Amino acid sequence: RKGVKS
Amino acid sequence: SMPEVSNPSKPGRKTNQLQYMQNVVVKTLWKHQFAWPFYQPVDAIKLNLPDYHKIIKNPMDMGTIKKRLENNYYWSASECMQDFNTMFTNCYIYNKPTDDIVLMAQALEKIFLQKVAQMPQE
Repeated sequence: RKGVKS
Repeated sequence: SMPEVSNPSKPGRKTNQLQYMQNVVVKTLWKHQFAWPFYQPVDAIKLNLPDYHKIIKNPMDMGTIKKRLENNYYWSASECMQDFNTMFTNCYIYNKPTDDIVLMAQALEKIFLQKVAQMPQE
């Protein structure tokens, strides 16, 4: 549940 | 539990393999565009994860590994490998297989394994 990342 | 980076009773040194772990493996992974979630311990406050530290009881990150290498905390390169595998395993336990963080961990793990395979004999 850490979400969107680049 | 949270990980120490020094211990006066624990034998420590810097072998040619531990130098390789620092100067080749960690340094290569550090200069990767996907490394930034792993430079420091997972931050359950910034990420708002009330359960992270309930589920993950043996946290690990590359910043802790770097400090262990800088302190000559390890005796064997196998311990450094252990810490990397804890880091990756924790990520795969806590996150879902499609999440961005897992894809990033898998790319780093692929490079980790390639560099370890080319580690010289002691």
